[PDB]
Amino acid sequence: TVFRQENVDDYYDTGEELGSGQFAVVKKCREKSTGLQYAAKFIKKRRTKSSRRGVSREDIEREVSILKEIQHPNVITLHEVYENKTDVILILELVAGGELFDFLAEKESLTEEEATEFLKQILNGVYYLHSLQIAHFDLKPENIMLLDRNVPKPRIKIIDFGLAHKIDFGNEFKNIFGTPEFVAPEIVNYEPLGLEADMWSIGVITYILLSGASPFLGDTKQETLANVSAVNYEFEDEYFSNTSALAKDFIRRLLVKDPKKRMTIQDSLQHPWIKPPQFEK
Ligand SMILES: [Cl-]
Repeated sequence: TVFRQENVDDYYDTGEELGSGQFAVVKKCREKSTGLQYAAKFIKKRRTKSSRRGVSREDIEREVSILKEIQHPNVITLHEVYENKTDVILILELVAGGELFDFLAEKESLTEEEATEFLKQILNGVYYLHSLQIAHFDLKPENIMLLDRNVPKPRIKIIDFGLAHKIDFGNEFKNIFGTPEFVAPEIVNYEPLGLEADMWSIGVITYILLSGASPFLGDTKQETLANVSAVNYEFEDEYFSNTSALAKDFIRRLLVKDPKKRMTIQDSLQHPWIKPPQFEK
């Protein structure tokens, strides 16, 4: 599939950089014809078929076609796509309040209600995605952004569909591996993956929201991955002493090694607490 090949600078002006990754940089931008603001994500293309640098066209097209499907308050909206010899440029909805990662770092310690307010929105977004058989495969605080960080209950959107896949056969067996702290055991063990992996990541996020600590983090990536595979985590009393038993129950039912025994997104919404690359160089 071909994208718009006109120079993006003829149609947009760019400003502040919002994110910078391995082979993707995000710049705030403004469409000249409307004055509307967006986030332009520049994805580096691969220069040769056998290269390890850049993103394969197959991977770029997958991200774009998934983004084209989705429209929901808790996920970003893709506006248009440009390309040139070096990059594919995705013009995405601007989420101006920053990453949840930074909000948590700057604020520190979310009450149980504040955690549940964020979590309910994440669950609603993932319910939408999973209903569409889309696995995100990279859920973590850095991939959730706030619309406005200066309100008591910030609204959020899930971003970064670079690892997302359609799961039309119940599982996928590809080169899929996210951030060690957040990946499920089946990712660590290179086993087929499905929607269940996202539910594990939600368990990790919930643990972090409530405590400010990461459940499986070791001093090296290999130790984190080993901890994940062994389900080597516990609720530290110093961080969880005023956290309800029902919140712990929720987490416990998500941080389950066997994907078939883990709560699904629908289970998570009915749970009583809620119901109304991977290598060191
Ligand atoms: Cl993104």
